[PDB]
Amino acid sequence: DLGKKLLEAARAGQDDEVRILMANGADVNADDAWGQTPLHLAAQNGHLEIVEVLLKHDADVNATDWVGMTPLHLAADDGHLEIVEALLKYGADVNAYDQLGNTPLNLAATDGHLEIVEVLLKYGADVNAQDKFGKTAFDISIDNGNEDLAEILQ
Amino acid sequence: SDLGKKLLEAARAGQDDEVRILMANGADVNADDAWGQTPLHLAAQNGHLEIVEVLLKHDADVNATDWVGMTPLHLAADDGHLEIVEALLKYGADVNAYDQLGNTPLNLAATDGHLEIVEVLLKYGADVNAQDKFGKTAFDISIDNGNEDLAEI
Amino acid sequence: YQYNMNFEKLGKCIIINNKNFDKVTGMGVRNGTDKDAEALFKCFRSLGFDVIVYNDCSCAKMQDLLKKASEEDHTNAACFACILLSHGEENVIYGKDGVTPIKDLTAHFRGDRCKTLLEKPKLFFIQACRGTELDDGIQA
Amino acid sequence: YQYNMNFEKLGKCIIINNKNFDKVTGMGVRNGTDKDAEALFKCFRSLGFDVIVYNDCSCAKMQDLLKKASEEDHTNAACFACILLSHGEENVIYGKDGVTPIKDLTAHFRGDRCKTLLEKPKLFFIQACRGTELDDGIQAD
Amino acid sequence: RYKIPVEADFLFAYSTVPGYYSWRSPGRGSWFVQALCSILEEHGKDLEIMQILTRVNDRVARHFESQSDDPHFHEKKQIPCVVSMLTKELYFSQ
Amino acid sequence: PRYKIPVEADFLFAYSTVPGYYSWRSPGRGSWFVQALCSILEEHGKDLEIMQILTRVNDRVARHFESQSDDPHFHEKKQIPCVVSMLTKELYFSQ
Repeated sequence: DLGKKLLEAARAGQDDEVRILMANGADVNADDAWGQTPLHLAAQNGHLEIVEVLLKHDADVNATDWVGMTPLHLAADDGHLEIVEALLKYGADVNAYDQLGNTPLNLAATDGHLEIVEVLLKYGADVNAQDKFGKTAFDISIDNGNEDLAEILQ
Repeated sequence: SDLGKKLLEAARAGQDDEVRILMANGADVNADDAWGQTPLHLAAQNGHLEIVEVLLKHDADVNATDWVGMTPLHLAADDGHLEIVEALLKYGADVNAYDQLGNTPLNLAATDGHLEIVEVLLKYGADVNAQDKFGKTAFDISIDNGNEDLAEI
Repeated sequence: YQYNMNFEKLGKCIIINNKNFDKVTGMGVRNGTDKDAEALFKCFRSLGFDVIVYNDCSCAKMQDLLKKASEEDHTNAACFACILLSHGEENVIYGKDGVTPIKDLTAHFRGDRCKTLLEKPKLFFIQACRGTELDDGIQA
Repeated sequence: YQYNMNFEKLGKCIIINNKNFDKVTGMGVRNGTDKDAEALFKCFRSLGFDVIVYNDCSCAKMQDLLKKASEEDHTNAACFACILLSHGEENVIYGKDGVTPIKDLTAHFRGDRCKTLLEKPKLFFIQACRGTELDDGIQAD
Repeated sequence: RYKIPVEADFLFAYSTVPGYYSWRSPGRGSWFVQALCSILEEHGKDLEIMQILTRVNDRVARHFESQSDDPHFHEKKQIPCVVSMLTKELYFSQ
Repeated sequence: PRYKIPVEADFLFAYSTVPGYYSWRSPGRGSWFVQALCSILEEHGKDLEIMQILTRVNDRVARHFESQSDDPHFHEKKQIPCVVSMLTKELYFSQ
């Protein structure tokens, strides 16, 4: 119930409300029916300062939802550079596979997010990770004709 | 009229006694339903010979046409009611009536192989050259259905 | 929230009862369909419909009838109903001599083509196969 | 004569909001679809569904999500809902990378394939073109 | 001034879903028609068209199951299929 | 002991448009169908049966929307949604 308001405040990006709910003892690791946490919802909707307040308040950085996605999965997918960095600084599993065969590196490669790819590589992203179709980060970059990214992945 | 309606239903269902009673009571013999079918149409179609005859004796319009121009003879010829066909012809049914779909009694009868009906229709002057919507005469129809006896006549 | 029923007539209902099929089609007899047509004739008449039944229609005849039905004056009817009883395949129904697209039959009743039924319910009840798949069912 | 609603949860509702499409498909942006997805998120949440929204899904990602959604345990749910917002053609819907049959998506929820939704309503709301025909309309004169 | 979609105000009551067989008893008539008449006789003047066709769906689904000495055709099931482009509620109340 | 359920039973498909047709969407307001659906659900979602709702949706889409375009081909067009039900009971969203 306090958790529900926290989930919604995070999805919303209601910073002040999030801080109030934290102060009132809301469970930072509360999860909804799809197994998504406030960290999932903030990370996905680009709410950096909420992501950071959640992280500093011991949110499970590697919480997985109903299809095995972590907050890093969602952030990499949506192109949130600073959030990806924030997640990684708190020990996000850089090479985590969700139940759909996605890794953060491959998600970022797919959508052409160069800076994110570079940060993931810096944190030890596995360049040999196979998407369900047997495609790696590099393979995906060529098929999309993104040659600058292909260069980075070498 | 409620009585006109009861006569229509009595005639379709083959209620002989009910038909005579309604007539004696002044029911309109030429009562019409929403599709333009008369008691004569309904009796003729469903093989009710004695009802057809009682209606005929009470001056039913033998050549009444319904919503698609079909007469009681069309309906009788199609369904193979030989005796009904004759009763209708004896009361002056138009042997060569075209409905709005291009049907003639002869062509209807030829299609289903009703040999005796064809012969009666011929006797009453049916046009052997009449063409259906696809240009076929009674003869063309008899071949396509493999009816070798009908082809002979 | 309700279709206006304040009309002289509920409306017309035409039933196409196809039982026997030309040998060329390879289709068998539809036993039991006469009972269907008779039960439907009674139900629909009881509701208030003026019902008429046509047996064993070729494709051309079904087409002409539905077209002609759409050209009747429905000003004083609340709605219209058509019932088709025949063999069928996907999107099509059998006349006695072959198949015709169901959409061709219903097209005559579109708002721009059938003005006296505009804003009135046009009902089609269709008893026919729509392909060869069988539902094996499942137990709870 | 009524579906049993005496369950812990009304149920799950998954929304696929496809707005942006790969250059290879040649399909344009579906502006306004974000408002659709947000308004639907609110309405369906208000009814009692637990709602989730996935944006810009490939065909494979749509297939997998729906398959996965069918593999959830719906024992304590009254029903299930899916909302698809995308470009479309006859019998078919667009992922970001191409077209997929609508029937492939719903197939996972068939009675023999999804036991915990058996005898429960399975609802699919589909906002997509189904061909190129235009309704010119007609005036009531 | 107001136009009506030309495709508006139709309802299609199919005996079965697309791609499927539709079952008929040689002695009793088709499953769908049997169920439809049964419902209409009992409720035709009381219920809205969608309540009627829904009870028809239920009747066909629950109370019919094919019988055949051909294992391929034995113990099969059926569900009808209502397609509505109706814009109002329909009661047969005239 | 025996009753089977058809594997195709208990689905409902609420299509924004009829087979073969375009489905209209306002770039600023969203799709005609979704606009209408949310509007009806907000007002009646917890009171009416699912088919009552979708029928009002049909009516709302049919009467209150009409396309606008400088392209004569796309101007002043109409839409009707399309409900396909294999449901076997009445559905109220009630709890």
